[PDB]
Amino acid sequence: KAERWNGRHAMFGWIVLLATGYAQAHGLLPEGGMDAKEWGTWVIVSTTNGEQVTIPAARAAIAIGHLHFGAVGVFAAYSKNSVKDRLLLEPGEKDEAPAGLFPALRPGLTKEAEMLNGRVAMLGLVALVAVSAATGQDILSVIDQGLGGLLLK
Amino acid sequence: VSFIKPYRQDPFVGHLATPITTSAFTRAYLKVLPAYRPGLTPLSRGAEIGFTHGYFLIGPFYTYGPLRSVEFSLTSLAAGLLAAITLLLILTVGLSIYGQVTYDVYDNALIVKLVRQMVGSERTQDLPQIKGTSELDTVLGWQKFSEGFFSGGLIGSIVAAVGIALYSTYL
Amino acid sequence: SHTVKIYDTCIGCTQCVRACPTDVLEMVPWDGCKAGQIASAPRTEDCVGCKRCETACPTDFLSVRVYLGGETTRSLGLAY
Amino acid sequence: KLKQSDFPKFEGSTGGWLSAAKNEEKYVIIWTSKDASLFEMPTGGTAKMNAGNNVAYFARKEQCLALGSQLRGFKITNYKIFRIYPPLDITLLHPFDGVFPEKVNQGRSPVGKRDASIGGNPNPASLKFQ
Amino acid sequence: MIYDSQVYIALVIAVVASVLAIRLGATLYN
Amino acid sequence: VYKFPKFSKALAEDPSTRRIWYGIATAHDFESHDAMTESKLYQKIFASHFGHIAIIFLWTAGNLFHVAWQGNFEAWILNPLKVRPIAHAIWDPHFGQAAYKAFLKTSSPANLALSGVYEWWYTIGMRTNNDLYQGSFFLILLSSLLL
Amino acid sequence: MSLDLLPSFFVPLVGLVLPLFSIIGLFLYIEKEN
Amino acid sequence: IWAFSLMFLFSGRGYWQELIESIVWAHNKLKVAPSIQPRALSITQGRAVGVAHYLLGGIGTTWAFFLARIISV
Amino acid sequence: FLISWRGYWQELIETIVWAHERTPLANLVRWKDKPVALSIVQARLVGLAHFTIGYVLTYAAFVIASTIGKLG
Amino acid sequence: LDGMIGSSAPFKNFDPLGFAAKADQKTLNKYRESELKHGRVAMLAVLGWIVQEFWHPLYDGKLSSNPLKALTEVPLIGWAQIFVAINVIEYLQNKIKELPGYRPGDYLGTWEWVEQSDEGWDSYQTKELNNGRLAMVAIAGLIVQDLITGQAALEQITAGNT
Amino acid sequence: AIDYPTQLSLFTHHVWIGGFCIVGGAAHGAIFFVRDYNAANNYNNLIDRVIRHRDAIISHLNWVCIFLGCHSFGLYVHNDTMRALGRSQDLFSDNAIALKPIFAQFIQNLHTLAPGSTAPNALTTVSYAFGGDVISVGSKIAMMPISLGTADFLVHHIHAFTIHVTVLILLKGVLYSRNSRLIPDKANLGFRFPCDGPGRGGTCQVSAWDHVFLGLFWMYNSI
Ligand code: CLA
Ligand code: CLA
Ligand code: CLA
Ligand code: CLA
Ligand code: CLA
Ligand SMILES: CCCCCCCC(=O)OCC(=C\C=C\C(C)=C\C=C\C=C(C)\C=C\C=C(/C)C=C=C1C(C)(C)C[C@H](OC(C)=O)C[C@@]1(C)O)/C=C/[C@@]12O[C@]1(C)C[C@@H](O)CC2(C)C
Ligand SMILES: CC(/C=C/C=C(C)/C=C/[C@@]12O[C@]1(C)C[C@@H](O)CC2(C)C)=C\C=C\C=C(C)\C=C\C=C(C)\C=C\[C@@]12O[C@]1(C)C[C@@H](O)CC2(C)C
Ligand SMILES: CC(/C=C/C=C(C)/C=C/[C@@]12O[C@]1(C)C[C@@H](O)CC2(C)C)=C\C=C\C=C(C)\C=C\C=C(C)\C=C\[C@@]12O[C@]1(C)C[C@@H](O)CC2(C)C
Ligand SMILES: CC1=C(C/C=C(\C)CCC[C@H](C)CCC[C@H](C)CCCC(C)C)C(=O)c2ccccc2C1=O
Repeated sequence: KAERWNGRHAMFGWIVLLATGYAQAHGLLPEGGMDAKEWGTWVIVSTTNGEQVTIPAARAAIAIGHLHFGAVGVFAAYSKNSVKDRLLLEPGEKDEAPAGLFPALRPGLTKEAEMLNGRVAMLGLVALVAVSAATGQDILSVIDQGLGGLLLK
Repeated sequence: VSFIKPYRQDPFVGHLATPITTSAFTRAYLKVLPAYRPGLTPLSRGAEIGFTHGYFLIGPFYTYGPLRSVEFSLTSLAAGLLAAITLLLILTVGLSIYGQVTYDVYDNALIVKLVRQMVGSERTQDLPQIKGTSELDTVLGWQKFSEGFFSGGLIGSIVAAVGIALYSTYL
Repeated sequence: SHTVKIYDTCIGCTQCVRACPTDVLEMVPWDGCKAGQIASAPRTEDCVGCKRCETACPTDFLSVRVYLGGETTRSLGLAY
Repeated sequence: KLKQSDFPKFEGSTGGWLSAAKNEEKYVIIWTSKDASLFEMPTGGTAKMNAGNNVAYFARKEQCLALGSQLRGFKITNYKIFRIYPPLDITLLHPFDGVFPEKVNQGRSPVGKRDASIGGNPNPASLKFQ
Repeated sequence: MIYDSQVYIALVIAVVASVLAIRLGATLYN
Repeated sequence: VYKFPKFSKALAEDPSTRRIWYGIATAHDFESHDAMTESKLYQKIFASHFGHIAIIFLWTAGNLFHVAWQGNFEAWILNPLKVRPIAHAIWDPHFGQAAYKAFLKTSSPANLALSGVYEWWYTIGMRTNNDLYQGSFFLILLSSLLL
Repeated sequence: MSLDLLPSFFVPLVGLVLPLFSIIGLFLYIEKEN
Repeated sequence: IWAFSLMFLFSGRGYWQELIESIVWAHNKLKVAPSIQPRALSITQGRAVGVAHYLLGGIGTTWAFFLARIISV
Repeated sequence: FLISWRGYWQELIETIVWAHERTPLANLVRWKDKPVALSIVQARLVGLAHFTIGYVLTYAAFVIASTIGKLG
Repeated sequence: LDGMIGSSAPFKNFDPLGFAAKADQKTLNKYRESELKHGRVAMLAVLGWIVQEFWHPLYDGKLSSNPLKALTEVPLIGWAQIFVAINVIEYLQNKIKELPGYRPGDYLGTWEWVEQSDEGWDSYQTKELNNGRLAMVAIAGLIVQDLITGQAALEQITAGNT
Repeated sequence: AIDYPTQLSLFTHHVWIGGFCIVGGAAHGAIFFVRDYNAANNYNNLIDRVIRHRDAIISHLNWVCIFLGCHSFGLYVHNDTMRALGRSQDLFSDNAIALKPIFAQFIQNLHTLAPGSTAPNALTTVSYAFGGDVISVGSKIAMMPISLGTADFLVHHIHAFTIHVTVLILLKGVLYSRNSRLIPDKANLGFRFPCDGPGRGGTCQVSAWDHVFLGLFWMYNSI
């Protein structure tokens, strides 16, 4: 159950990373920093010499979008009786049986297909983080390199 | 005449039939409330309660929060809305854990009769006992009640934010 | 529930039994004292621990002893 | 006016039993009085006895026994206290053998009797890990 | 000034010490 | 109302809130626990000692890391009599602008260090914010060993 | 992500989320039955 | 006096009775134990002494403070 | 917690229990553990803990702030 | 015009036009409900008329002390809230009306406690009814006088426009 | 009026005497309930009916005390923490969120207008505290209009809260002096007794005297 849910989230997040790269490349993703006078001192990051560096407005907007998605998730979590697939296991329910090293090759909108794609997406995220840490570039830079240049163009 | 009498002709209950506990106004007013209104599923009761509660909860957060504005500010409204929604989330978490630890039933008003008729020689507290016969007093009933409270709270908070914005802008 | 013990220093003066507010102690036949009676504690499940029993004990260091133990709605005196 | 004719003429107090004496246990004290004497409830205020059978319900055994101790001042002795579980599970409590606990009755065995004084109790260090 | 790598690996090592702590906590029983 | 004081059945049968209160205050009195032997007592005390030493080492590692990251140890080395040591930075959303300005030290609001760790670490031969980081790393490793 | 964003990422996380989940777990545990 | 009150308000009778036990032992050792057996103040009297001393100390502190302040200025 | 002892807090808690049990819209929520006053030993411990924590905090604040504000 | 409460000394069972001699019990209950509602509303209206005339603290003064003039000066969004509150109250009264043992004007449910009514209870109900009738006449006179003359109660009295 | 020590001493002394006497009245009401109260002679009268619903009275007084204390004192603490955090505009002050005692100011206005309007035969207000001119004798102020602002609102509600808690303690002592759910025969133990025992979780201070003791403490606080 946890593996299936995390795979779904990893696939959706690969989509989100592609969208974020597109937005950064295409002039979206607002510029500047948050207004400390408007949002209090908790948005202030540092004061180098007489200027207050605040949280970037782009980071705030991306956090708001992630808050939208996480709120949807929290609603689905506290909506167990009305959702098709629950987040946790009911008392009595038994965990679906592990798929194994290789899940069954069943194309389409099947449990095995979603399982395999979730595993692939989670492995891709692991590899992306490993490449970014080992080489030292930004995550979006690694995605741009791994797409030839068609993302940050 | 006397307007205070023992409750339901039982002088040993820790209760009294005062012009407030058992008045016709009290009866009707409590019977029109979502918690006791007849003909409502637990999800509907939760939804109505959540709507009303989010609607009046966004008020104090927006008006007196840390980001107030004597004029209308979208940031103040967003802050109040987010605070109200998070408070509703905390209340829903409390409801969920309370229902988890309180009841073990999926269909009430029957199990009581079954154990009053077909005997209840078991570990009790699930077959026997069982406090309350309402549909809200079940694991399924309270879960749907919490779900309705949470969804209705979100919807009512959003509706109240829209109303506040309209009142501050067009008036 | 609390634990109540009776010791053979009992003189059978009945002051403990008539001081118990929850009917825990009673007088039973005995042959160890002049009165021919000794206190007993057969209903310690109703013992509340108020220790009125040993406030009425005339013997030197008591013949009824109350040892507070596990709590119960009866022993906690909870009307609710 | 009241559910049962044998109830004392009490106007009801917000000091009676609660939800506990509907799902855990309740206590009932019964007695017969020659006169409709006015007595004080263990919970609230003044109630009036019935010239005959009287029945009162309480949430604690101590409340019933306090009422019974008050009844002794009215020269009432036949009062009896019962314990009622959530269903009608009646158990006679106070006059357990028909004789008050202060009076010795044959057929009672000593419970909790130690054949020594206090000084004969074992040392706590010898009562470790049992 | 310490780098992001220095803080990150210290956080990762702290996580490992956390999993060792719950294992000790659970082994000391409920 | 059950299963919290796993070590005491007498408390677990308490129908009141006293069970929760007494469950906290009797958790470390191992000699009074249900089904208790001396061997289990000494073994549990031994494991608790290990966890405690791990906690101490983690606390010291945290002090070292926060001095290395948000402190002014390197600046304090060059002027120990004028520079005030910094314990750690502050991030509190309740601050006003005035509180931020008053607590502002160098780059972020921070707390002066009154533990004397700056002088102690300077005396034993620490001159870099990378020496403190090494100490924090080593102490977390030691905490892992003890756990 | 700079190092100075770590306080704003962690302090709310710890000081609000950890109380919530810890309260949930502790309440569930101490309200269990047998 | 206000701080003195807290000895009676915070403590209990058993400790003082058991301390008086050792003091009485010393007196008996020196053959100077009084015939009137010394007993610690009853629980109610301990509370009464505590509250009386607390009131006296607090009211006297406010009394001196008010009088000195309002006479000086 | 030190001056006021139990017994005075058990009856008040009983009144609160009655109030909760006899009020609509809140009867739907009931406790699992019966609320009772803190025990005598627990009350002594809690009062001692408050006394000690307040003592330590107020003196630490005083000593630190006085030294800092007096000696520059 | 029955054994109903509300018969006083000056005119016992005052039905000169015989409205009640032919009506059934349901119509008479409706008549009593209407009379009691009118009386209560009129008592409130008379008290408000006078108090507003010599005291209008709300709305930062303003809201001219003459009634029937402040009626057109309230923000008209406070009128809506008063209307909605009255509507909710009367919805609750309608819900009360279907409770068993309901009595025409009894929204407190005194029938639950008052079986075998006394003379004091009947006298107090008659007192309420008579005060309501006097207030109905008084408020009708107030509105008519303010319409024809243009001055309020204590203003017309003070000048002497009688 | 110009002898400030005399005025301060007289006020403080008389308020202290009043508080002590009020606590004594509560104590002797409890003593009457324990000793001289006859249940038979008071069947269904006011005293009986008050005892019959003592729970409701004490529970609602408890709620009122919590409400008043929470509000008054927590507004004080909110002001303190807003000032400590450098947020001066978030206080419950006059130059901030303002709680004007409008009801008391209305009364003050009514009194300063009384001479010639409601007291037509008066030449001056009863007290210059309600308003008027500054009265000085030998360059020392005798009386002067006492302005009421948000500071007086908070302290007046503090007074109300402390008085309510003292009333709560004393009324709980008087009403529960004869019996309770804990001790159904508390009247048989007398007015002055330390406890009933360590049982029932602990029955300290259940007397009615132990309520005049706590009420003395709270009267000291309030005064
Ligand atoms: C016991 C030692 C200790 C203590 C008291 C603190 C205290 C603090 N740290 Mg911290 N920290 C420590 C060790 C410690 N640190 C270590 C070893 C590391 C390296 C991984 C860090 C890395 C770190 C970062 C990156 C940040 C803080 C921050 C903070 C502050 C806010 C709390 C927070 O967000 O925690 C978050 C802490 C972590 C993510 C690391 C885990 C902390 C240690 C390893 C766990 C110690 C557990 C302890 C022994 C007992 C746990 C009890 C629990 C069961 C309830 C606070 C002053 C924040 C700050 O400076 O805000 C201004 C912040 O952004 N800490
Ligand atoms: C480590 C502990 C900690 C932390 C980090 C915070 C953090 C915060 N507190 Mg807080 N608080 C705490 C402990 C803490 N509190 C305790 C213990 C108390 C009691 C003594 C208080 C009492 C307190 C009060 C009385 C108030 C705060 C407020 C605030 C906010 C600062 C004001 C501001 O500019 O935000 C502005 C806030 C917003 C723009 C919106 C924030 C709403 C929540 C917090 C966002 C959470 C998002 C969440 C992930 C959503 C989940 C998904 C959901 C949609 C389903 C901030 C979020 C103020 C506040 O904002 O009230 C809400 C405020 O009025 N606190
Ligand atoms: C039919 C009744 C009625 C109506 C329609 C009005 C209408 C009005 N009054 Mg008013 N008033 C009334 C009765 C009424 N009054 C009574 C009985 C009093 C004496 C307390 C007052 C005292 C009063 C003052 C002091 C002021 C007004 C003002 C006003 C005007 C602005 C609205 C306002 O602020 O009201 C304010 C109303 C009140 C403060 C008291 C209302 C109390 C109500 C009538 C009793 C409870 C009603 C309840 C919800 C329903 C009954 C329950 C049950 C019987 C079913 C408006 C024209 C203001 C104005 O501009 O004056 C020109 C103003 O300053 N009124
Ligand atoms: C400074 C010490 C102090 C404080 C705070 C209190 C507080 C209180 N006493 Mg008192 N008391 C004291 C000393 C004190 N006492 C002493 C020394 C004695 C010995 C004689 C007594 C004897 C006594 C008796 C005999 C009685 C009280 C009662 C009360 C309560 C009145 C109701 C009320 O205001 O609750 C509101 C609570 C407060 C005002 C405390 C502060 C709360 C803050 C300001 C608001 C909330 C903060 C928020 C929840 C924090 C959340 C964050 C957190 C989780 C981190 C209140 C709890 C009465 C009672 O039971 O209550 C009705 C009562 O009968 N007290
Ligand atoms: C009781 C005392 C008290 C009160 C009234 C307030 C009030 C306030 N505090 Mg505050 N505070 C207090 C004590 C108090 N504080 C204490 C003791 C501390 C220190 C721990 C703080 C620390 C603190 C911080 C750090 C902050 C505040 C802030 C605020 C403001 C916003 C709070 C908020 O979001 O409201 C939320 C309110 C609700 C969710 C509603 C609760 C009240 C409702 C209306 C009750 C309704 C009852 C109803 C009438 C019943 C009848 C119903 C009917 C249908 C029958 C507000 C002015 C914030 C600020 O900046 O504001 C200026 C902020 O950042 N406070
Ligand atoms: C993160 C994105 C990066 C992009 C970069 C910039 C964009 C940005 O900044 O975004 C943030 C942003 C907006 C983000 C909006 C979002 C994410 C909305 C998402 C809503 C999700 C919904 C409805 C989910 C519904 C799911 C359901 C029902 C899921 C479900 C199911 C189904 C479907 C399977 C059915 C099942 O059926 C059964 C059986 O129940 C139930 C359930 C639960 O299983 C605005 C940002 C800024 O406006 C701000 C903040 C400031 C401005 O000045 C600048 C900009 C404009 C940028
Ligand atoms: C979960 C995971 C990734 C999850 C990613 C998610 C949810 C996606 C999130 C996002 O969409 C959001 C939310 C928002 C977007 O803006 C950002 C992203 C990030 C895109 C990776 C796990 C990755 C997990 C990995 C790689 C696990 C490896 C485990 C191994 C090797 C275990 C080995 C052993 O178990 C054996 C074999 C035998 C045992 O006895 C011994 C050991 C050794 C323990
Ligand atoms: C599956 C996936 C993404 C799936 C996305 C899905 C389903 C999106 C579905 C949508 O509905 C949403 C959510 C939202 C809608 O609006 C859009 C659509 C589209 C409708 C990404 C995988 C992404 C997978 C990736 C990036 C994989 C990377 C793998 C690497 C680098 C492997 C390396 C190795 O193979 C070598 C080289 C050698 C080996 O020996 C060793 C290793 C290390 C194993
Ligand atoms: C010290 C103490 C005692 C012992 C106190 C005793 C025995 C009092 C001794 C009083 C002496 C013997 C007489 C008074 C001597 C004073 C010098 C006279 C008073 C001073 C005048 C100016 C009034 C208790 O009995 C007690 C009981 C319950 C709670 C707390 C305590 C408690 O704290």
